[PDB]
Amino acid sequence: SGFRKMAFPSGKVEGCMVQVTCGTTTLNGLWLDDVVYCPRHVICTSEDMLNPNYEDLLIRKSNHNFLVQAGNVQLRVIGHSMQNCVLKLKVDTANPKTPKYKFVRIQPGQTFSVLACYNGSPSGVYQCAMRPNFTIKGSFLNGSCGSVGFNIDYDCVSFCYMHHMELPTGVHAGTDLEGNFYGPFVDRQTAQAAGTDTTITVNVLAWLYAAVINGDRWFLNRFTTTLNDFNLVAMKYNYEPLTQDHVDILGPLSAQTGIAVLDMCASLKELLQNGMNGRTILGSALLEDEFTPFDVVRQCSGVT
Amino acid sequence: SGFRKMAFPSGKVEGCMVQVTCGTTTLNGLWLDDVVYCPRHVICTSEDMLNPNYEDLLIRKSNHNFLVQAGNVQLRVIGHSMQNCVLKLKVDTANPKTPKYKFVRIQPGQTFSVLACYNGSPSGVYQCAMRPNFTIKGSFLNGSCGSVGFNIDYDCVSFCYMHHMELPTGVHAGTDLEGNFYGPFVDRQTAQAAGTDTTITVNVLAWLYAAVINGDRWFLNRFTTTLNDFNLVAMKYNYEPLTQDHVDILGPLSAQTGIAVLDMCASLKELLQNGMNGRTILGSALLEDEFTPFDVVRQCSGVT
Ligand SMILES: CCNc1ccc(C#N)cn1
Ligand SMILES: CCNc1ccc(C#N)cn1
Repeated sequence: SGFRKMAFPSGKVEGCMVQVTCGTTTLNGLWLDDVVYCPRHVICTSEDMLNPNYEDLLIRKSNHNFLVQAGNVQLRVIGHSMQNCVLKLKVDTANPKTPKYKFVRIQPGQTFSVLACYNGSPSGVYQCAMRPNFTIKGSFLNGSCGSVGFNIDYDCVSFCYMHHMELPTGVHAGTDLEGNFYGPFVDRQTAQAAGTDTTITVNVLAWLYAAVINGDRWFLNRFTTTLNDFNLVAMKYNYEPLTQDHVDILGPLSAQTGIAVLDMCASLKELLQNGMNGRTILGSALLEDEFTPFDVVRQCSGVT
Repeated sequence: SGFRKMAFPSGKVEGCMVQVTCGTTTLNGLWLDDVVYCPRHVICTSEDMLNPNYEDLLIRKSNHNFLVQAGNVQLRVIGHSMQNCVLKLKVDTANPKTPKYKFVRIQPGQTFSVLACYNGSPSGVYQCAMRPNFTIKGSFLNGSCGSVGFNIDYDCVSFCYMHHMELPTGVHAGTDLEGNFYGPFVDRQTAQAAGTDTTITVNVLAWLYAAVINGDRWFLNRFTTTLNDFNLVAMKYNYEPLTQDHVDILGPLSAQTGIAVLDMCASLKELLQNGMNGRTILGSALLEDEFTPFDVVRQCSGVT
C-alpha cells in the first residue's frame, strides 16, 4: 500500500551524463554510443543569447572547441553537427555504459523522470509531466541545461526531454532528443509567455483510482455523469476535456475498483465544484495530475 | 528555479540490490562487499509470522537454504548470522559495484530516498521522511521488503532504512542496517498502532524558505513571534515543538532571504490559524514537511 510520486531508477541514465564545455559555458551532455547530445546554446556567450544565429556562431567552432569530460576523463571529439536545437558531438569512444534506448517525443500529460545534473554529475531525480502548455515544472539551477527526461520499459530507456531554458515565470522549456522544442519556445533570451496550464483530467482520474485502491474513499459520491456534462465542468475549471480515448485508457483501473469511469468523473465533478473542504487524498490537498493511468497501474502492480 | 521533491540518483544503490529466496519467500537484499543484508522474516512462512521465534526458525536454516541471485547469476552463501531483525549472508564474492558506504540510524524528521525493488529489481525511487512516530509513508507492495533507504554525500551512500512491514493503517515500518526497528515496531503479524503523526515543523519552515526564494511570497505576514508563543500554536496543530537547535539549523536560509527565523515562524503561525484559503505554495495546498533545511540548501545550491 501507499502511493508516491515515483521516478524511474536513474542508474542507466547516470551512466550517460557528461560535462560539455564550449569556451566559457559548461552544461550537461548525454553520451549514447559515440555521440554526445547537448543544447546548442552551449556555443553562446550571455551576449549571444539576446538574438543568436546558431549556424553563424557554429562556423567559428571546430571539433577541438567542444570539451567533453566523462567522469574525470576527456573524450576526443571527431565530429559535430547541429540538429534543430541540439548539438551532436561524435566522440572516438562508444559509451561503454550505453543502455538500450530510444528517442521519443511525448504528448502533453505524459510523465517522465528528470535526472537533474550539474557539470555532468547527477544531483537528483524527480518525476515531471509535460504540461498541456508544453512547459514542465522542474527544479533546474544554472548549469542544469542538458539534463534529460526519460521513461524506462524494463531495460530500454526512452529519452523524451532535454532541458534548455527557464521562462521568466520560472517554468521550464526544452526539446526532445531530435532537438525540437516542446511547444512554441525558442532558445533565445527573449519574451516567451506560457499558455494556460490546464489540469490533465485523465491523470487526475487515474490518481483518484490510485486513491480508492489505497482506501482513501471519502470523496466517492452517489452520482454519475456523461462525458459532455463532465466536460462543461472541466472547461469551467481549466481541466482538459475528457475523450472516449481517455475513458478507454482508464478501463483497467475501472475494472479493478468496480467504479465506472463516468462515476469517477461525477465524483471529480464534486471535488471541483465543492473543493476538498480541508480534507486530503493520498496526502494531497489538491487534485494531483502528474500520474498517468500507466503510472498508476505500474506502481500499483510493482513493475521492475 | 523550481522546487521538487527530489530523490538521490539511485544507480549506486541499484548496483547493490539482489533477490533473496528462503524456500517459498522471496524479497530483496542489499549486497555490500561480501555480505547480503535482508529482513530476517525471509525465513518465515505466513503461518510463522503470527508469533515467530527467529532463533528457533534459524536452527533449521543452513547456508545453502538462502538463494541469493544478483541479476541472473547465483551467489555462493558461505556463512549467515542474525543481527537484531536482519540476516547477514556472507557470500564468496565481494559485490564489485560496492560503493563507499556507511550505516546510519536517522532521527525522526530526517529525509531519505527509497529504491523500491521487487525480486531484486529496482522499480522506482522516491523521497521519504522518518515520521515523528517512527513510521514512513512509502509505496511498498508484497515483495518490496528489503528495499532500502539512503542518503548520498558526493560518492558515499549512507544507508538508513530497510523495509520490513506494513501496519494495518498502510504506513510502513523498518529497521536501520543493524536490524534495529525505528520506533516500537516488531517483525510479527500482530496489532501495532502508530502514534500521532505530527508535522515536522523545522522542515515546514525550511520549505517556506524554499518557497520565498522561488518568489511564492503571498503568505509572508507583518508579524513576528517567540519560540514559546509559536510552540503554543504548534502543540495545538500537532506540530513538533521548535527548539533553538532548529532555529540554528535554519540560520543559512534566514541569511539568504533576510527573513529572521522567528518572522517565518509568525507567518507559519498564520498559515496554521487561517489555512491557505484555496491558495498554494510551491504547487502544494498543504504545508510540506518532507524537506530538511539541508535538503533545501542542497537543492537550492545544486550539490552533485
Ligand atoms: C543569458 C542566458 N539566457 C538564456 C540561456 C539559455 C537559453 C536557451 N535555450 C535562453 N536564454
Ligand atoms: C503474513 C505476512 N505478515 C508479515 C510479514 C512481514 C512482517 C515483518 N516484519 C510482518 N508480518
